[PDB]
Amino acid sequence: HHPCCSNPCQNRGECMSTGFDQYKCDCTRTGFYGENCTTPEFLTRIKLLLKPTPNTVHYILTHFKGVWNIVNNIPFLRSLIMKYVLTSRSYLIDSPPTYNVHYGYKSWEAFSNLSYYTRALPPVADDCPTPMGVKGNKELPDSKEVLEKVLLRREFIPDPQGSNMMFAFFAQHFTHQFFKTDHKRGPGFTRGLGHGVDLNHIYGETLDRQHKLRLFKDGKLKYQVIGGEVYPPTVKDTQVEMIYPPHIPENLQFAVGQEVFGLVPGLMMYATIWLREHNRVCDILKQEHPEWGDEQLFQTSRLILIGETIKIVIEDYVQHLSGYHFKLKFDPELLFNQQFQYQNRIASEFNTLYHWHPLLPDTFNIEDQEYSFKQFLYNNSILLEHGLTQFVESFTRQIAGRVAGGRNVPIAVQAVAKASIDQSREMKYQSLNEYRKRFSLKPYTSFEELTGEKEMAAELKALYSDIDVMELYPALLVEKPRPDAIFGETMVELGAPFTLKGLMGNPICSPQYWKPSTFGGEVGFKIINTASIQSLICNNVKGCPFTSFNV
Amino acid sequence: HHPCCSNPCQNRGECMSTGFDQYKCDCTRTGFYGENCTTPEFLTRIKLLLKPTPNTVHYILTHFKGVWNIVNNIPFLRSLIMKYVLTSRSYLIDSPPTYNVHYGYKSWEAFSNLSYYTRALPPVADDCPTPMGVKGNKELPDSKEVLEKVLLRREFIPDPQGSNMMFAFFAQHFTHQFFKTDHKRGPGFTRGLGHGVDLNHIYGETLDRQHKLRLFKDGKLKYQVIGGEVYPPTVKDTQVEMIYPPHIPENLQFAVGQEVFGLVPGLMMYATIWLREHNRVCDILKQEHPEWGDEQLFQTSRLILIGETIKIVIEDYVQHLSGYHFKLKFDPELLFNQQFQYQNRIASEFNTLYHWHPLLPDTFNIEDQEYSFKQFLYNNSILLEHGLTQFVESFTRQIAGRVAGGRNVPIAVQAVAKASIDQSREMKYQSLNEYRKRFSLKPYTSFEELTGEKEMAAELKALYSDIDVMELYPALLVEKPRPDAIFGETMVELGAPFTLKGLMGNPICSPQYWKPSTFGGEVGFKIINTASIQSLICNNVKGCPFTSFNV
Ligand code: COH
Ligand code: COH
Ligand SMILES: */O=C(/[C])[N][C]1[C](O[C]2[C]([C][O])O[C](*)[C]([N]C([C])=O)[C]2[O])O[C]([C][O])[C](O[C]2O[C]([C][O])[C]([O])[C]([O])[C]2[O])[C]1[O]
Ligand SMILES: *[C@@H]1O[C@H](CO)[C@@H](O[C@@H]2O[C@H](CO)[C@@H](O)[C@H](O)[C@H]2NC(C)=O)[C@H](O)[C@H]1NC(C)=O
Ligand SMILES: *[C@@H]1O[C@H](CO)[C@@H](O[C@@H]2O[C@H](CO)[C@@H](O)[C@H](O)[C@H]2NC(C)=O)[C@H](O)[C@H]1NC(C)=O
Ligand SMILES: CCCCCCCCO[C@@H]1O[C@H](CO)[C@@H](O)[C@H](O)[C@H]1O
Ligand SMILES: *[C@@H]1O[C@H](CO)[C@@H](O)[C@H](O)[C@H]1NC(C)=O
Ligand SMILES: *[C@@H]1O[C@H](CO)[C@@H](O)[C@H](O)[C@H]1NC(C)=O
Ligand SMILES: *[C@@H]1O[C@H](CO)[C@@H](O)[C@H](O)[C@H]1NC(C)=O
Ligand SMILES: C[C@H](COCCO)OCO
Ligand SMILES: C[C@H](COCCO)OCO
Repeated sequence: HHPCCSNPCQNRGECMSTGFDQYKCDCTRTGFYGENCTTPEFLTRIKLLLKPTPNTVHYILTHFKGVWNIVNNIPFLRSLIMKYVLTSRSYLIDSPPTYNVHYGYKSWEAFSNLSYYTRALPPVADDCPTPMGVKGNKELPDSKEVLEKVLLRREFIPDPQGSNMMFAFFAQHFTHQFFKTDHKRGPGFTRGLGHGVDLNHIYGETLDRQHKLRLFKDGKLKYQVIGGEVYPPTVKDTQVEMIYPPHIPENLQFAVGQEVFGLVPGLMMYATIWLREHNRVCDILKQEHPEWGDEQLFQTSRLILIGETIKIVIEDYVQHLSGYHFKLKFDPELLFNQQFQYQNRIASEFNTLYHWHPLLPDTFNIEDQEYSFKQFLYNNSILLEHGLTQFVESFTRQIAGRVAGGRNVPIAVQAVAKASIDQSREMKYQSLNEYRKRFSLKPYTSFEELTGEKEMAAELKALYSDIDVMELYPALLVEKPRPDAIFGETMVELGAPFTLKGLMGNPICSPQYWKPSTFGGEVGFKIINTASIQSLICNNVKGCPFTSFNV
Repeated sequence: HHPCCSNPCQNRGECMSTGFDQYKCDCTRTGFYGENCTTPEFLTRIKLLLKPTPNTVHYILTHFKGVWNIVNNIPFLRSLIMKYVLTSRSYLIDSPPTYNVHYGYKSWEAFSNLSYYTRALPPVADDCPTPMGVKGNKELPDSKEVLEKVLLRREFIPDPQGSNMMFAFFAQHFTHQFFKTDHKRGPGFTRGLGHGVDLNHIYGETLDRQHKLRLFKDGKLKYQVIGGEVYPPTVKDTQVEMIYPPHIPENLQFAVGQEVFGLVPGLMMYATIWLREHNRVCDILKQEHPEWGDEQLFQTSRLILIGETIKIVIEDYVQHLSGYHFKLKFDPELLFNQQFQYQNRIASEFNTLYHWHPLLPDTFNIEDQEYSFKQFLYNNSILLEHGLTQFVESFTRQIAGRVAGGRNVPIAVQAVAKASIDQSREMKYQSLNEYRKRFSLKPYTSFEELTGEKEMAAELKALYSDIDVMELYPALLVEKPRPDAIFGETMVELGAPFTLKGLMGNPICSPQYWKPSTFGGEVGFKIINTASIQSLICNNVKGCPFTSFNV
């Protein structure tokens, strides 16, 4: 078998076979040397001694509220700290990207072919004696058994951070522009060839689809008016393909950028909000530029919405998730004197870690109704019936489920959770502890350490035998959460670098794009730099209801 | 008409219309302010004071040969200066890219759509009152008159820098992997979606084509043996489509990565040399790695050949063109502590400036034969008749034509030269002086200043009337050359940033790729770092004839 099966190279050293039974570690620029890249250089020694752990930094960022209140109001300091946040997270991501599901070594194919998700760790080689390389049993435990024993919800566990359904559906809507797995090809393939925040879930992945969605007057997107309210146009009207069961009535077959967004009225809520926002920004730009044509209105509005999206994701969405007292800032200028690559390739593991199934409630509570999954799925009539204002008011008040801490996956989506496990295995993912090392975390030394409790840990112990072959995805959902938090350490330490890299990597953050003229002048630039989840709702939903990502 | 038609914003300020008759300039980070971005900040004043002209720096780099001999032998010093060369040129190229033929403003469409060449300057708006904006006559002069008066060769003018046919065919072969105009869409579109040095002209642009060219044993490319010599395989054998006239026999339809390389036996010469090189590197890698399969052998060989190509282009090809006594260095590590974007998008103007028609001789002289263009075109029998060794010996000794200085386009390709002019106009290129300003050069203030002589200048004056509406492409070919040089200032000052960006922007130059393990270990890595045009020929051409890019 492949001599690198055991993953012998540490500290980001790269493993290469040098014969049938021999390997060589390439320790270049790792800060370590020796056979397995485990002997630290002197400066590396010092650095390691001084480095606080991720849990320590998390403690600091979530305490001393008085101090952060001062820091937050000293722009120089706020900028200083945010600069540090951006730069330290980014170093963990290979950019230009490297591996993918078919290439455990760098290749022009893996670099150039955008149909692949990229990989933060190379796959376990096909001929390794065990699924995780050399450790563990010949087969991993039955995925249904892992699912039933430690993932399925017994009783709803609410998020102690107060995340609500506005949050849950924003997470789903936002991330499905770049997690678009191409199941015709396989789980390691994506249909999202822009690999980031291009808002294809609003505008369409292809030019053909975009043009069917556009009005070609005033830069705007097509729409329909039902009971005096603006909604996306129909499939019949646009000839845009959408996934809908055959029985859905014509006028409820809403057509939007992302073909799966008819699946859940919570997605169509945001689809409708962002469609209205696009047209609103068209109106503003036309006021500023009576001389502009439809094409420039459309394109400039799209760039503005991309900026608004990134703004909201950082200052509302990530802000909420982080639990930090420090106020995060979206400010491309902070990187202009830093080394940083304005590009991004979506990693398969980023997709996997974002399978936040436990967020989903047992029922969807709108106004005085409590809809089951069966009632809610593919049912845009609920959106029409209640209207956006009531959707916002209701989802803002409904709490979502805790993601870490175990046993909180709703049985309604059990097949999705099992598939997350099965697909990780098909894609030959390395173990939890290999991923922890890859992101500079200490490997767990026991199952009890992983979960922080005894019952689930004993079940995992009997299932997996060795903590070093525990899998990434189930581990994320059973991990001991941070104190009163929605996530554990692994989720945050992998998720944050992928996220900040996907946001800041966008060309609109680069110096030649980040200027008022890109956005039609100071008026457009201001729309981006003042964007918030509250103003998005206030501008586009009748009655300007209060909203936020916490109950 | 568009109020930015006059190109009012200077110093890279960005022009935006603000009503039908008004514009505003965005002076962000230009170092200037004021209505047209012409008022310098104080720092800017200081910089412009201590900034030597490109002609001054050229003088320094092409004199004091004894001093440069010292410098070239002090690795620290050589590195410092090469680092400066790389970084100063870099800043002139927008990366991530901005405009294209259809977008004179930034847009997601121009950013994301790889089928376009990008644009260093936006196109002149469709409704401008003159072709160059507002200056000049309502129509540009007849392109036939420009061609006949100042571009067509009377007597052959040899390159005083001594460039030979090995050089001219290397230029064509190398650049045609990323200048691949998609004529069914238009001159502003490319089929080269890799936008750089990906060696698609050897391996094919698509996976389907690559797989048809590959042997699938030992990592190798398919080949044929004729009279004991290795050549590319046939169209019949591979089912690879190639462009050939109907009268070419089956056995002479060589199939290579780039569909057009059957056009010219000098291109097939290099195609054969590089195919041999790939298979040679496969043999070396297999010796190092008896455990590797075909796929990894093939992929790793490709990365090595990409590295070899960049190495040769910098240290032999650009070295020769430059005329510098300073010894240029291919060393990705020079950029690792610098701000630099590892990506590239091919500019239309980079394609246009590379239409080095005047390089071509009146006849192609191999052994004791002198082939006409009609005899030479599409005639791979010439290659088989003389063999590669004789091709190399002959083309190494045949001098090429001077590109700048005027009246040196061979009549055989007059239609190609006229097309360069016409297609620049179709793509609505701004004027020579706009491009000069765009690349920090002083606008020419007369036709005489442009040409350095009186006769062609007075022709051009009669044709164009105003030096500020002189066109870029014909100006490159008539420009006053540097002393005894192949090119004038404009060609170099535009071509060098585009070139160094296209070379260093490659992912193999990034720190996660530039490691021996990427290239199968220290032996594979050393192939890149010791590559040269001479070694490429020595290893792959019977007899190891001497070669270089000068006669
Ligand atoms: C982030 C939060 C989130 C939420 C709230 C959510 C809510 C819901 C929901 C009802 C509200 C339903 C019925 C589903 C059901 C599904 N989800 Co999610 N999903 C979420 C994150 C994801 C991600 C990430 C993917 C994978 C994307 C890909 O590759 O297509 C996904 C994929 C799926 C798939 C495709 C299965 C596959 O193998 O790719 C189904 C089915 N789902 N999910
Ligand atoms: C750099 C030197 C160079 C040389 C030596 C050279 C040598 C020769 C040669 C005989 C040896 C012949 C018969 C031609 C003839 C042609 N050249 Co060149 N070409 C060169 C650089 C280019 C470039 C660059 C293009 C545009 C490429 C595109 O968009 O495909 C080009 C395009 C062409 C075209 C198509 C026109 C177009 O609009 O693309 C023809 C025909 N030609 N050339
Ligand atoms: O789509 C999949 C999973 N496989 C395709 C393959 O797809 C390529 C993927 C995976 O290799 O990588 C990225 C490539 N994208 C680009 C832009 O290069 C994809 O093309 O493409 C192969 C070749 O096109 C397909 O294999 C073909 O081979 C046979 C011909 O000998 C056919 O009979 C096959 O059915 C198929 O057409 C492969 O299916
Ligand atoms: C490099 O890593 C290998 C593991 O892949 C080390 O070999 C192991 O060493 C431990 C402790 O010394 C033993 O318990 C194992 O039995 C060894 N396994 C194998 C497969 O050899 C090796 O010692 C490391 N090299 C260095 C210099 O530390
Ligand atoms: C890149 O842009 C080109 C030019 O707009 C696109 O080509 C057009 O595609 C539409 C359908 O989407 C066709 O109807 C036109 O015939 C095409 N025009 C030309 C000039 O070729 C191309 O689709 C775009 N590429 C992507 C990936 O969107
Ligand atoms: C919705 C949960 C259905 C579980 C069906 C499979 C039961 C196997 O799971 C068992 O469930 C018990 C009850 O929570 C636990 O006490 C055990 O630790 C667990 O192993
Ligand atoms: C869809 O929602 C409506 C309420 O708008 C509800 O009455 C209906 O039963 C739902 N449909 C299904 C199939 O559950
Ligand atoms: C700016 O340039 C325009 C040319 O369009 C010129 O008319 C005007 O005087 C300039 N303004 C200043 C302040 O120099
Ligand atoms: C092709 O080249 C051969 C020499 O190899 C020459 O004899 C022949 O005439 C050429 N063909 C044409 C059409 O000129
Ligand atoms: C999962 C990740 C957590 O970030 C929180 C701290 O940055 O954010 C969402 O993408
Ligand atoms: C035209 C340009 C000149 O380069 C010389 C660098 O000093 O090179 C093209 O690759």
